[PDB]
Amino acid sequence: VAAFLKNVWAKEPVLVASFAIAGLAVILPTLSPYTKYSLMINRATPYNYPVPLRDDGNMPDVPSHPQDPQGPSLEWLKRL
Amino acid sequence: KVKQDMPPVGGYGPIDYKRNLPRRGLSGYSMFAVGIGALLFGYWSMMRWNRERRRLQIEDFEARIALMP
Repeated sequence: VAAFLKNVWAKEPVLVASFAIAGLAVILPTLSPYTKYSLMINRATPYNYPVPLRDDGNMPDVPSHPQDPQGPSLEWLKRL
Repeated sequence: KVKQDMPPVGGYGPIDYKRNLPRRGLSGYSMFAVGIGALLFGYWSMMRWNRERRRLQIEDFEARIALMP
């Protein structure tokens, strides 16, 4: 283990470092705290016109006037 | 007269034959430390700038979607 890695890192540093970049590149996306942010960002960019629905006879939320807060808020991106 | 053959007062001073190839001290692993450091800067700044550019992205899509009707 220690001697094996010392010897493969003595002979072929390019290949060892390559496996390091590889493995760390595999694991790190799982642990890091910032992950969810990227997803929520990517979902926060509309490409397609938001299309209204019949309001009356519904449960009130995501209200008419765009200022009325009841809908989702990306303000967390406004300051981050 | 006297003789004009060459040799002067002895020795011509000293001369240095031996090999010399010194002086590079910046290299421990610490070269990695400064390079990898530079990476660690790049990802920081670039992270920031991409966030900003996303902010601009949403703002532009807002221009369009406000236009649509």
